[PDB]
Amino acid sequence: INRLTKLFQMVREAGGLKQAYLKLYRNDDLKIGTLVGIDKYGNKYFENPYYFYGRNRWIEFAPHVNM
Amino acid sequence: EPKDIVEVPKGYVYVNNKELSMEFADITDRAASTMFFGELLRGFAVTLAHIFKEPATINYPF
Amino acid sequence: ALTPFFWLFEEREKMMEFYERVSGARMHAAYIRPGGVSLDMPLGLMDDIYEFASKFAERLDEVEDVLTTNRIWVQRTEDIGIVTAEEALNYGFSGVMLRGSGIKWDL
Amino acid sequence: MIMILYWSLPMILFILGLFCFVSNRKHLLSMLLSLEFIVLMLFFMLFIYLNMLNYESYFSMMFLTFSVCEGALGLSILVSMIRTHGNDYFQSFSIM
Amino acid sequence: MFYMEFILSLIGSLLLIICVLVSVAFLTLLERKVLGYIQIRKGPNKVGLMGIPQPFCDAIKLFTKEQTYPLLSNYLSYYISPIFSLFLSLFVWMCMPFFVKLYSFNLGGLFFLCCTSLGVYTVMVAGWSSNSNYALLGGLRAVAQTISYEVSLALILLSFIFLIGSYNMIYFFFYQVYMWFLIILFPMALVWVSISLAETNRTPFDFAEGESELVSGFNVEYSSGGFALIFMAEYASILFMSMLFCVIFLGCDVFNLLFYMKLTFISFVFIWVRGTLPRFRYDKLMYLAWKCFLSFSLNYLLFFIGFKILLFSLL
Amino acid sequence: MFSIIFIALLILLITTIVMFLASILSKKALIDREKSSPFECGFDPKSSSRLPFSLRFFLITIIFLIFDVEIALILPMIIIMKYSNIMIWTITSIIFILILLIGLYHEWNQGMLNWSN
Amino acid sequence: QQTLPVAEVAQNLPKKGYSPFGTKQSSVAEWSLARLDDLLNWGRKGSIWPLTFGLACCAVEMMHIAAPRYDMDRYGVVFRASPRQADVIIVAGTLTNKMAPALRKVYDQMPEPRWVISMGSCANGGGYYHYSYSVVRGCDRIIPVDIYVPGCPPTAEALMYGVLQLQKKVKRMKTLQMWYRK
Amino acid sequence: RFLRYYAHIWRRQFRSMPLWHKGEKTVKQPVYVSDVAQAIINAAKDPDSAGRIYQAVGPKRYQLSELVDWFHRLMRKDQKRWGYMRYDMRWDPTFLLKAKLNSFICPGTPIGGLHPARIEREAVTDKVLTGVPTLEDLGVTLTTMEQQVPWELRPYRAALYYDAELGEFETPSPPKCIEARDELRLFA
Amino acid sequence: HPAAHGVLRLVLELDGETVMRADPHIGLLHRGTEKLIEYKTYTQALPYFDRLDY
Amino acid sequence: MIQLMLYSLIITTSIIFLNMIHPLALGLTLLIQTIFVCLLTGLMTKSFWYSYILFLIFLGGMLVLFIYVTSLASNEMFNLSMKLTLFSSLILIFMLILSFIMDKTSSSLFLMNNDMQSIINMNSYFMENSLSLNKLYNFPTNFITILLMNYLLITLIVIVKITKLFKGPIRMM
Ligand SMILES: COC1=C(OC)C(=O)C(C/C=C(\C)CC/C=C(\C)CC/C=C(\C)CC/C=C(\C)CC/C=C(\C)CC/C=C(/C)CC/C=C(\C)CC/C=C(\C)CCC=C(C)C)=C(C)C1=O
Ligand code: SF4
Repeated sequence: INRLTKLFQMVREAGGLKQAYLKLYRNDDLKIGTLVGIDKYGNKYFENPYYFYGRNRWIEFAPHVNM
Repeated sequence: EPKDIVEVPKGYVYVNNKELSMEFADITDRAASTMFFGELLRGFAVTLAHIFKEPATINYPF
Repeated sequence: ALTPFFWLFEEREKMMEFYERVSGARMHAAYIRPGGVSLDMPLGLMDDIYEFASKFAERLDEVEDVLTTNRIWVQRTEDIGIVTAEEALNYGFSGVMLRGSGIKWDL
Repeated sequence: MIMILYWSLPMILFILGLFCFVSNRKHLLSMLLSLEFIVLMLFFMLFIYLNMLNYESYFSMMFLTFSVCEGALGLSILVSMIRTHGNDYFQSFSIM
Repeated sequence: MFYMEFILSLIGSLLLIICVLVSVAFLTLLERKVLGYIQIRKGPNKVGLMGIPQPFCDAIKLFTKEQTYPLLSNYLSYYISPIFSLFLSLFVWMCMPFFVKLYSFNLGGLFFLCCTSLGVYTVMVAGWSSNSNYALLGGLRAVAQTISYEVSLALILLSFIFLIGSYNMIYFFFYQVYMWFLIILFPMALVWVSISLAETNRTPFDFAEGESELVSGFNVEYSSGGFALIFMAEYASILFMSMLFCVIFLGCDVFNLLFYMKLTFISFVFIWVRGTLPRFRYDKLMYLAWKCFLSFSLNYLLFFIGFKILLFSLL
Repeated sequence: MFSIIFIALLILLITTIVMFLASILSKKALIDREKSSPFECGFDPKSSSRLPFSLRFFLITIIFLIFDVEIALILPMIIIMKYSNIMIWTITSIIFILILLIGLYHEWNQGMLNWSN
Repeated sequence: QQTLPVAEVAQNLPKKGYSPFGTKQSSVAEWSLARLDDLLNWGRKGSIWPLTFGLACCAVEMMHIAAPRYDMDRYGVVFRASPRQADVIIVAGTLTNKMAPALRKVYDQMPEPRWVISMGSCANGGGYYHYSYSVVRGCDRIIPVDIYVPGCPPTAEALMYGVLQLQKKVKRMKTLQMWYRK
Repeated sequence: RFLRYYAHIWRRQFRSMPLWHKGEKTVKQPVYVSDVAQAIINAAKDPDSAGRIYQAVGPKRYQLSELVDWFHRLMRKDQKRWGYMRYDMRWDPTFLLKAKLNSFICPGTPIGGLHPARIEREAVTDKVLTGVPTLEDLGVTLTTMEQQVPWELRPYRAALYYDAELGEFETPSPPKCIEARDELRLFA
Repeated sequence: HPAAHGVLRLVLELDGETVMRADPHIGLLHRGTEKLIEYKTYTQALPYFDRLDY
Repeated sequence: MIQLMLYSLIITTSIIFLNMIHPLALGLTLLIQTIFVCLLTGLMTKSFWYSYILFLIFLGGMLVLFIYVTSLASNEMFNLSMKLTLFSSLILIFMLILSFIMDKTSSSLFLMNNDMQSIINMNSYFMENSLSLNKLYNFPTNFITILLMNYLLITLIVIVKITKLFKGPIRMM
């Protein structure tokens, strides 16, 4: 009923539909989270208590890996 | 409620003990479900209800 | 039937977190030992054991609705494999097989 | 001739049906197989003749009803065959 | 002119053939997603983008995988049975009513009855040709299915036919213009779905496959090429039989868009049921068809013979 | 018809091409004496599949042949209701369906519909 | 052990690309085969069908991989019964001598290309019963093994990580590109 | 590519077997592969065997016509029922076309092992030189064809779906080797 | 067979589909557990029982 | 035109049918022919209603005899007859050649198709099978249908009495 407002937001931090699509194509999901930190190798760690326990904390792999 | 075929002692629970009533009020109730798939109907409501839940899958390895 | 397998193995997955949280292995805990268990429960486990139990009645009801009163389920089970009580005792039967046929026995 | 240009083919097919019904095959079922082969050809001719009439093809149903019953009865006798001889081979029957 | 007319008929069949062949690929995905959501799972979500290209990603494998040449099988029969299984699945679509004519098909309702019966031989021959114990049990488990549903199927079709006046499927549109026969025929709709499941050999009537009773039923001895066509031929049956439910009970507005929203929904119902009911017992089905359905169906022929007679007097 | 036959052949050709592609597109490896052995849960088979498979629904199997041939006589009903005498059509049709039901219930009560036991 | 690149060093590295063969093929024919070789691998990679072997108490954790928590099916992995349609075999449990001829046959009946996964210590090297008088000391004695998943039982994620290793192993096959050189 | 090259569908012509001269002027000494492998390893364990030539031949010599007859008896593909018959390959030119077509069409490997190079192998009769050591010098004990071949061809047998009763297929007669003197007469 | 749980070997005697005799061939999972225990200290033998009735 | 080719095929399949020995070989031959005869009959008629019925009726008989073939004659053998394949293929092409060079206005059957009827025939503008199947359910011929009913029901009593279900299953002992 109002998930589109969330959906548009995910695009904005994603960087437009072009970067949103590549995110969806890579992580298989679009999620809102706060950047907890960044490791030495570039992986970015996110957290959002909104989601349930297992999916609460997730990681973005470094861009250069790519698959 | 119907009666129990076997009286139950203390600290024991029976699974198939209640007998089947023979009043028309009940036979028709059993007949209606047996005749319009009534038992299976609620089975279909339950399964459809699970469509509207967040699935419990985790997006491994992320 | 397929769904009861998945609706229950979701709860089974939660339960084997308690095995994993006390013993360190999801299966084959090797926790009970002759002198008693090998470690104390972690602080705050029992709250999560309660949390699982408080919700487990609902999970079992939903499977019950789809299975217990199902007309097909009864036909696939009713009067299949009858074990008369006097037969069971002679056979070394035990557990539900013994109590399935009306014997009041539970160690 | 008219009979040769129009009715020869079904008749030649019919006699070939009979020659199946008499040839030496071990299993009784070989007779039943060839039985409804002939019936199939009888239908074909009967359907030629019924169509020379403008509206009389309804009798095809009458014929088909008797076709199945002789096949159905033919199959029942085979069942009774098995539960006295144990097998349906022709050579298993007393030659008389 | 006339020479041109039949060219269009070719195009329609080819267009309908490729479209049905494509849809059964995407139906299989839909089956996995929906059946993955009734179960609290997520379903195929990784391959390609959000899982949509999954069924194509499987069609690659089943064709780059070697044929199996069973040692004890009559190879020619074992090799051909997949062809006719798929052919009979596609061929029965030529009778699906179009107001933009594709094939006239007066007596189209019968043409359904002939074609669906043929689908049993392909299972039957494949099982016997494979020459494996399980395959043979699968085949003879499939034949016993026909002995059950076949007779009751015709009678139930006859009841619907009495309502419309002819065996031409087009008339279903005109009579379902104000309302839907689902209302008048609610128990038959419920019964008809039940028989429809037997036609396509689905849970709770999954005996030809017989998964977990026979290892894989009559498919147990098939592999890359043959098994694929057996699979596609299976889901083409679901898609058609789902459509045949939409033309009988749900309006039959083939040119409207909603008719295809309806068609997929009945396809969902077929998956929905597979995730609800356990399989019947091999004998309980045959008893069900003869003890209950056959007696049930005959009872309403009287009800509709009287109703048509009564209605005939008024009109 | 003649339109349908042509498309019937055209489809059969198309489906035939599909495996003829599969037979070539399929990976090819040397066939082993065990690869082509039958599948019977990994243990060699005791019994050929071509042994006599006993039958228990034989009686129903025969009754199936009959009941169909009465489907040949009910199907024409609708087509000839506008054109027939209503008494003759009504009477005959009913005593057609009553005969069928009576036959069915008679055997059902005699227990023939039950399988061999 | 080769350690991962640092961020700043990795901050320059080009994007990896999907194909493990790169787009550096000299000729058109080679390049087309390379791309065509990806199409095969993409196919086989996507839909890996285990056989539902499930011998011993690894088998239980082989059910929870299909459970909703981890959902093998998300990756295109679909359990199947007949070895003809099955593509991969997950030998999970203790392969005793009485079983050994049965596994060999079931594996043989599987059509190529077939990959084997060894689950748990029992199937890896005989595990806890390594010295028993009636245990085959590891399934690699009987059938070739393509991935070894250690554990006892392996965690559900551990097996999932194993399956993804098999996808990557499939992804880099050179079935066509090596025909050209042959 | 020897017991399969003669059991394959391509090699036949609907039931037949085009053999050069009907195979009656070809004499062969096939050796079981395991015996050859044993020879290679035994030669590897010994240094005395270095720098020498060894001939790996079976214990018996057979005419190519005699062998192929025996296979088709083992394979239950007898002429009486199955319809097996031997051409003379020189008479039918269709066969040579099949190989020439077969070689061209297939990119990876010829089907049924059939291609003109393989044909010439079949025609040439084995010429075991005198005085060159044989595997018996290496200690290998050669297996006869009668020992092994009847088990090689079990999965190629015809009408293998039958479930024959015991005795319904009679044991085939063994092949007749060719004596050394007979080879002189056979070759004039 | 999937229902057999990968261990059981029922050598059924099928008269059609009805079973006349069932021979549960067992031992496909015999791992001589009870002979290994005779060689192991009591503590070392505790894990063996996690495996029984797994 | 295909009518002649249908003549050739029905002849061809009949020649081989005389030479089948294996029951399933007979069945496959018969099943193929049931298609052609069904097709051919509808050519020379105002409708294909009877081809549908005939096809449906025989398919019922096709399944049942497989069930008994698979129980009685399960273990039997095939033999490809190179004499037969050449002979049928030889005549088949020979027959197909004639149908191309035939005066196929002469070979067509005189039975009046629906289109072969005149335009004035008022009775040809009704439903496809109205009149033809009509008097199957009108006085006096209706009683024949009624007579079948007892005949079919009385048959249904014959099979159970011949069969004697209670004394066991059927096996090829
Ligand atoms: C663990 O417990 C459990 C069990 O116990 C063992 C179970 O059994 C089960 C059992 C599960 C089930 C029965 C689920 C249902 C699934 C099955 C029965 C089988 C599995 C397979 C699927 C779901 C995949 C579906 C699709 C298929 C099998 C293939 C069908 C054929 C298809 C899709 C082809 C369609 C044809 C087309 C022309 C489409 C368009 C084009 C293509 C495909 C062409 C592809 C590519 C090319 C031509 C290349 C061209 C390239 C160039 C020109 C360069 C579960 C879930 C379980 O949890
Ligand atoms: S490896 Fe461990 S978990 Fe797996 S079967 Fe063996 S004892 Fe059980």
